[PDB]
Amino acid sequence: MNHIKIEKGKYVGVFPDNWKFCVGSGRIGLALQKEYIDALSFVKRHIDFKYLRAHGLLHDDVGIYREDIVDGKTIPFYNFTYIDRIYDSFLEIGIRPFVEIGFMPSKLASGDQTVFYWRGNVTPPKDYKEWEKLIKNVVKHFIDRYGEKEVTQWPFEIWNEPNLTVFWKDANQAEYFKLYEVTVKAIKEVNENIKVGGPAICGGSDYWITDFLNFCYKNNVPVDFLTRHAYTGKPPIYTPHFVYQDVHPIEYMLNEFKTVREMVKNSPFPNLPIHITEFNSSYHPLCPIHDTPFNAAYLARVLSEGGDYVDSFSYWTFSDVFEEADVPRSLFHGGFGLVAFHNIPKPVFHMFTFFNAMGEKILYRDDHILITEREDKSVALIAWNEVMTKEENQERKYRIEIPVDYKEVFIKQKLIDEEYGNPWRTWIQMGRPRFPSKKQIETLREVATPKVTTFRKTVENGHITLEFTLGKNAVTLFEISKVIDESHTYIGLDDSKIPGGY
Amino acid sequence: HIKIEKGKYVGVFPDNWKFCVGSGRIGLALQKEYIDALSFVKRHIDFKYLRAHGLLHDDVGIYREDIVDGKTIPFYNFTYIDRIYDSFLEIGIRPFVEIGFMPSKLASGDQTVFYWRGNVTPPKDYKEWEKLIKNVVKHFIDRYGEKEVTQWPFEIWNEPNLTVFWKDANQAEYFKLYEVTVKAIKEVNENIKVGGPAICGGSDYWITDFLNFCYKNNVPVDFLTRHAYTGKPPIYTPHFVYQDVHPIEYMLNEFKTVREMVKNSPFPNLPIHITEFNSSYHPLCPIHDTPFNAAYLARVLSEGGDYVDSFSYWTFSDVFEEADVPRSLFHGGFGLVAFHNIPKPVFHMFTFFNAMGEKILYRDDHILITEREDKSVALIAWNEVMTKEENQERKYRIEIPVDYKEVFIKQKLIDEEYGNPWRTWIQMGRPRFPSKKQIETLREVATPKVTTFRKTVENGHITLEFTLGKNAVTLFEISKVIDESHTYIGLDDSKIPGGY
Repeated sequence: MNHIKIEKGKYVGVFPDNWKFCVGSGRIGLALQKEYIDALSFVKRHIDFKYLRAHGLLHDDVGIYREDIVDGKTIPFYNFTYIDRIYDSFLEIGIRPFVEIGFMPSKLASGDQTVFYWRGNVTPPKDYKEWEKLIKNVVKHFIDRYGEKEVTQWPFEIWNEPNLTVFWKDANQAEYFKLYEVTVKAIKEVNENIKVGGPAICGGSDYWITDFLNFCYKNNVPVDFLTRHAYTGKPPIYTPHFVYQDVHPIEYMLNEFKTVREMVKNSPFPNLPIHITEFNSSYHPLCPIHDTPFNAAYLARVLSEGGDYVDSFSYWTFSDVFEEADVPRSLFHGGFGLVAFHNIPKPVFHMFTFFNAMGEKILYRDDHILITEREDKSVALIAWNEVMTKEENQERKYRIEIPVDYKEVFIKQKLIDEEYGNPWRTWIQMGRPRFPSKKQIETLREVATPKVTTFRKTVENGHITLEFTLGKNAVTLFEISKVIDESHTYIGLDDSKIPGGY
Repeated sequence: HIKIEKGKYVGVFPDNWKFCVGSGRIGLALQKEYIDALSFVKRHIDFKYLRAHGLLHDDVGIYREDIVDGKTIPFYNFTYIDRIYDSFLEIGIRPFVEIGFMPSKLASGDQTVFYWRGNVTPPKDYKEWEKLIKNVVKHFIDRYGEKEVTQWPFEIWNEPNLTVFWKDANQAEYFKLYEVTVKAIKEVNENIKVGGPAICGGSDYWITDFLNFCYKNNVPVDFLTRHAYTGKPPIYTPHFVYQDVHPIEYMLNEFKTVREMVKNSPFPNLPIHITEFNSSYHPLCPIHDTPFNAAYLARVLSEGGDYVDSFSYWTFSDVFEEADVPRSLFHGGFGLVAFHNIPKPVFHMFTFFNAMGEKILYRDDHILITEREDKSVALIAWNEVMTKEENQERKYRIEIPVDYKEVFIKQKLIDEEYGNPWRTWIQMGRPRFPSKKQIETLREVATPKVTTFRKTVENGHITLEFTLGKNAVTLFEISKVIDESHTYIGLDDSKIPGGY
């Protein structure tokens, strides 16, 4: 089935690089961890993410805000020891922070409500002039250490998911806007070329956008971009060890992108860049779907088309280095990361690297395949087949007619499915060891690769036809390119003369 | 002042000084900075063991609890500690396992210690704590094997004689905790050497109390542990802790009376492990950054090995959090190494002791001369100076017999002028959060002054004259030359432009 004839030198739209603009992370204090940095370098040797997005810049483990007690007065102290190391580490690797202002330092808090295992305080500041004092010092300290030309390339989003009460006392919307205003004017006081935005809402309360954008237009409050999150997980069941969840079809998320894009088109700021600062299928740090070939195939379409509606959409997260639900208890555990501990890539990691092959000129695209032309001649395509139900329809066949100007064609294929690059399975086979040995870790590394296959096709009537079939939860990548045979420059080349039947 | 000797020895310089080093909480071992530092140290000082608090702290998260139906069953999460002891072994160093503190879920009370809120109470249910220790030990053998883990010493708790580290300082209760813990470990593998009680100075009755308690009934003990500082009662400050200090002879004699106590105790050959030692005992005391502390502490490396099997400098680096997060590059943290792998003077003092052979030619309060198996000579001299109103310079004239005709001398000097990044940091403005180019300047100067000399040898001996400045340490290495110039035919430096 699925027949596709690509017409010689004809294009529909363009493939942008928005898909690699930013990733997500465990809280910024975890960037101190060797494992964190080892994983971040590994990712960055394979995907050129430009920005890194993480909670907890002002948590008390990074220890920025503290108080000194002179006489009877208390005085602010701004400790940059940890944040200097962390942001130094990023820039050395080549990734800037997408800065997320939050949460609230314990000694500025108004209440005792805290989210997560590491108890980030989510009450507003008990003194907004103290709050403004802290933001200002942080911002100019950044300018001093790193230079204005660089910090002006860092975006700042104000808080995280204020539409939820577990992320902002009473989900209070009047208060969030006051928090946003105090913060962004502090920032723009220090340098008004620094780009700010928000309101970083979860899905479900999209009216917050309209209220938020109206609030800014009304009261002359800067906003330079919009943010929101987007998961597809249906109500979960819990477990001391797991959170289990079903997910809407991937269409559901893409629909949200288009929806919020049109929401800002009817804003007073019809060109707000949109940054989807968090996206995944399931939204829990302990839900095993993140480990699965399914999740690669299910998210694949987001990379293929999400850039049509939003300027960025960052996958949460780049690594299982994470702590919102206590220290992971097993190598595979449901964590959000593209990479499990020991720099073991999950299916979804490889799916990301597949999109490195796409040129900008799109030859063809539908719900389950993208076909691009590179600037150099070449054609490259990615196809996916996510199968949600054990019922459903398990396989997907393609024949693709591809016109080529050359007589001799080289084809490379990379494939991941339940059989190839799925170390979760090999792990289950191992006995689901919670704390495996070096030798076990290394066999998992051996199998967490794509299957790579190469073909020579000497082509008929000026066109190649690719025939392949995707099994369940597979993603694949083909690169097609011109061969310049050099076998004639080998005088006396005869493979028949080599023992082995050749 | 004036020293001479001939072919004869006075003692043996053991490698005890390299035995173990202190560290921040093992939780901190996950930090890239920590591992970057431990690698840099271990590139220069072959330390064998590492001692740290916090093995059961909840940052590293070993002890957790799950609720099935109604009950609570334990859960032991090894993710972090596996990563940590993995990196230790990869670096080439093993842990002095210090059992502590108490996991919050197992704790009987509310009292904590440090910025990082380690619980200091006993277990609500000692049978549960027996479960915890044995499971952790078994996992260690499952992961690393018997032959390895049995090379790991186990120390129980830390400074129980103080209330801060063990509520009420209940010596009776601590004895109980020690008993349950020790034969748990031993039930898993009895060849695991265990010990205690890791108290600090000023309560040495605990020693033979503890020591006799273990002779009296059951309880096996394979070594003794104690800490050794010299800080006088301290002034406090929201940024600093300032302490004066007894002379170094204080703790060096504290070592000796502790050896005596065990020479007279039920275990006359009990090994002794000073698991912490420094001058001042606070993480925010600038003394640790100074040339003084290097010269003040040299003598512990010279003689302490004659009384104790080990004495671990608390700590190898400034990666520390007991007094919250350091607020300035130099802040008086304990570490041999400051952030960015910038060596403090004390570090260079440690690397000087690599040069010593085992055969001591001469030794006193302020020098140590040795011969190395290739029959070459080297010495370390120090000059600590506690006061402005003191003798400051300290002078040396040494005559050395040498069999050979041509000699080569290399000297490594550190004092207030050389190898002293603290001082350059003051010149720069005491920058709390230094730029990169400030860090690279600190590294350029945070190295000993190195100077070489060549001399012909007359009447089978040489003479070394040199003056230590205030708070100085220096190293001399004396070596045979085999001149090869005769084999350079046509050689003549005088034909080189440059007045040569």
